[PDB]
Amino acid sequence: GSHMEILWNEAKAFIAECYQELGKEEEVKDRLDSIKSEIDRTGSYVHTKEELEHGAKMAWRNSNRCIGRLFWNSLNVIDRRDVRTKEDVRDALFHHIETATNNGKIRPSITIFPPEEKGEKQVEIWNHQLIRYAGYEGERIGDPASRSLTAACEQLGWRGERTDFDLLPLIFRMRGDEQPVWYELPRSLVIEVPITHPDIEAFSDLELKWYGVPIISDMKLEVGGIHYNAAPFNGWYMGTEIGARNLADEKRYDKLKKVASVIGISTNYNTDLWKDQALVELNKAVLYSYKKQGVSIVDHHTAASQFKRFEEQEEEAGRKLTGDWTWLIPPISPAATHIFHRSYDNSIVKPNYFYQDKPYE
Amino acid sequence: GSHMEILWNEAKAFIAECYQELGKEEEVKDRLDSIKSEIDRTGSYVHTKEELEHGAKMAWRNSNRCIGRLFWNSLNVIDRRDVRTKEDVRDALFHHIETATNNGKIRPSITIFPPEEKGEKQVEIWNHQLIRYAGYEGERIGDPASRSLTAACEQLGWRGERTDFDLLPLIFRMRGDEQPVWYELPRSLVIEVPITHPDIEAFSDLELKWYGVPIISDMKLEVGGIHYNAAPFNGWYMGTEIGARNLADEKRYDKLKKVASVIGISTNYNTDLWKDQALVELNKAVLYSYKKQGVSIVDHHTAASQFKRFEEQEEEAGRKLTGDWTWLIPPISPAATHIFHRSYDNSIVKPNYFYQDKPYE
Ligand code: HEM
Ligand code: HEM
Ligand SMILES: Nc1nc2c(c(=O)[nH]1)N[C@@H](CNc1ccc(C(=O)N[C@@H](CCC(=O)O)C(=O)O)cc1)CN2
Ligand SMILES: Nc1nc2c(c(=O)[nH]1)N[C@@H](CNc1ccc(C(=O)N[C@@H](CCC(=O)O)C(=O)O)cc1)CN2
Ligand SMILES: NC(=[NH2+])NCCC[C@H](N)C(=O)O
Ligand SMILES: NC(=[NH2+])NCCC[C@H](N)C(=O)O
Repeated sequence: GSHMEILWNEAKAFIAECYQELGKEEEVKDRLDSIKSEIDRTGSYVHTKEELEHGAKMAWRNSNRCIGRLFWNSLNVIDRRDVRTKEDVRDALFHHIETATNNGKIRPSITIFPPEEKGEKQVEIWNHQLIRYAGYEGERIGDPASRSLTAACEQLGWRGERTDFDLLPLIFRMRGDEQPVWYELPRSLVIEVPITHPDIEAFSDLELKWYGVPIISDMKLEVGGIHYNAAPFNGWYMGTEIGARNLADEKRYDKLKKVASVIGISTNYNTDLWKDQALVELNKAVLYSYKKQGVSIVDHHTAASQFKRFEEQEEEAGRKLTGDWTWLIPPISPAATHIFHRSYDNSIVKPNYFYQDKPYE
Repeated sequence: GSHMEILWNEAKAFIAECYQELGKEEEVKDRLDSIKSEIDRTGSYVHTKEELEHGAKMAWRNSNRCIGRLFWNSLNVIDRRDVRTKEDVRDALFHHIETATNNGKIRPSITIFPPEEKGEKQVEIWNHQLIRYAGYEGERIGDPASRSLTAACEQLGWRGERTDFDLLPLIFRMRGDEQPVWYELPRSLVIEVPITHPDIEAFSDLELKWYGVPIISDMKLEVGGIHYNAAPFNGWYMGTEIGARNLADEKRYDKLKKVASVIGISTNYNTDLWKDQALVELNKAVLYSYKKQGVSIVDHHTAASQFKRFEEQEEEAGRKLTGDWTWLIPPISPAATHIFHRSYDNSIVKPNYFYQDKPYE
């Protein structure tokens, strides 16, 4: 009924905009007629290799919360709409990790899995990120942010060693199955970086480490009415995501007091700004460590400078800029970046990546 | 017409809410009848000493952009609705600086001047803050943020020494005068704090200083339909306002590179996070210097902790909390405070302080 109507309206808007940017404005008429016939025949339509490649790229370009958008057009799109089995999905996820890692020289990539047909999913990825650490709760072990997913993996037969850095398994559900399946990640495929400091030798005593590639696997890619619920993507890390959030937040690894102790400063007074000094050294340490191991990473000052060039290029291309200031500003020294000193329109423009309900909560 | 209607509607809402908090719910009926008779007779109404005192307090409590709201009920309200001459306004502004400074032990205060009667102002303060530094532009001298006001003061006969820290004069306009008048601030009345560091001796070479009390003098206080366009207020500084903004912003004093040089670190690479380290030391220096001189100041961690207790007390009192996250989060280490990790409703609740158009721009 109204589902076939919304699908056709978003398809008309996408094909026109997509082909206008690709320099194929005259091919819009014939393509839109074939799509109308396909929606009436099947109830959906299949994108061409050029369409979803540019659709995933436009989706990144429209991602309000992303500071790394300057590199939108260099996205490596892997088409895996041919997957049928759980082994095919596993192989595709393993391949994504390998090719995106690229021995440290991270390539921004996205793997496109089959979309939803009649509202129901073909492949459903439960992982927040393909590579992530487990969390347990006596006292707190691991990543608190992963507690509910870890509990879901354990209810399926998986069991972790209970260290602070247990790699979660790949957990996904195929159409036809009531429950998901899990696969342990091969250690050779996952690059991890131990955290050391350039000047302070004692920093290694903290025994901190983090994985190299952030691969968000639970967001829905929407391209012209077509819902790609399973479409894992990755860029490289901005240092602050690890040193100012993952390892610093009270509800995460909460390492600021321990960092303050190894760098030789007191945790006695708020006025001494020990949390600030600890944040600076931990963040300097993360950038140094990744660089030493040859794993791509960017600092917040360089990332903001790259983002300014994105703002300039969008105005030069004639497109409106959309952004979410609350997410674009870095968690440390935001006022030292141009982002803090300007405003952004938080309007949602399609194609884009959206949040979807967690099947384990 | 509609002006007498809006005035009566806001008066009804204020008196009911004001007396409900003061425990005088039965006195609402008789007071509202006297106010109706006054609006029909004069076209406005005069607040009692208890009314505007609590009105200014509620206005601070409703200030979305303020982190120091825990101390709302301790506000020192000075009633200067009796001022008639330029000398009376000058004496009142001089007195506000003196009593608010209180030899360093800063008292949060507000001076209430006569409100607008028929849309026209009785006293119009041009200063953004009662104590502020001049700005000129060859090269840049002083505070760039004060350029337009400094130009306005110079067009009136004032002339500064052209140092980086010239105190702007008090500049205000009386009803009946086409142009404003100016008065130079006596040096004895203005407390200034030289910036030194606790561990780094060379920090004094930067010759940085700032004034002790931030007295915002260009905002409009609105209490029950009555517009107090001239109502200067002050609290004490949160360290970051000086060390992370006033002395750090590129469009302000822009001292980060100079700070990095005196603390012995290189400005070569973004990855070394020199801006972050410079921010930490400059901010540690500001807190130390004010404390050494006995001038009240608060760090961002303690201020956020005080603000959390405000959130708790408002829920315990039965009032809805309103806030502007973009302004409540500190400019350095925001993720180390609870503010960053929650949401706030940015709804405007009256009584409040509002921005008004600048008469010099
Ligand atoms: C090239 C390197 C990249 C960098 C430096 C970068 C950086 C960032 C940062 C700092 C955030 C905030 C993360 C957080 O606070 O949790 C973010 C969010 C986001 N990024 Fe990017 N990104 C990159 C690539 C990508 C790619 C390849 C895509 C899409 C194809 C993308 C899509 C998004 C989206 C949708 C969000 C929001 C996620 C959420 O709401 O949780 N990013 N990015
Ligand atoms: C007791 C100490 C106080 C502290 C620690 C405090 C702190 C702050 C801070 C950090 C800001 C942001 C300033 C900026 O970024 O420019 C602010 C804004 C503000 N404060 Fe407070 N404050 C205090 C007292 C007061 C008082 C006494 C009033 C009112 C009677 C008040 C009214 C406001 C308002 C209206 C704003 C917004 C100003 C604007 O929009 O430019 N504050 N305060
Ligand atoms: N303490 C304090 N904080 C501040 C400033 C300050 O002087 N003091 N100055 C500010 C600089 N000016 C603004 C004002 C408003 C907004 C703003 O509103 N921004 C978002 C809102 C985004 C969103 O809702 O997603 C936007 O992009 O439109 C941004 C910068 C920022 N924060
Ligand atoms: N990089 C990055 N930035 C972040 C988060 C992140 O994970 N990554 N996590 C965020 C924590 N969660 C939120 C999400 C939205 C809002 C938000 O919307 N806040 C304002 C908006 C205020 C206003 O408009 O004035 C509010 O108070 O309602 C606040 C915190 C904040 N910023
Ligand atoms: N740089 C990126 N693409 N980040 C995506 C989100 C990663 C998340 N913030 C993390 O710390 O794991
Ligand atoms: N703590 C306060 N009451 N601040 C009011 C604003 C002061 C302004 N931010 C300044 O740096 O001068």
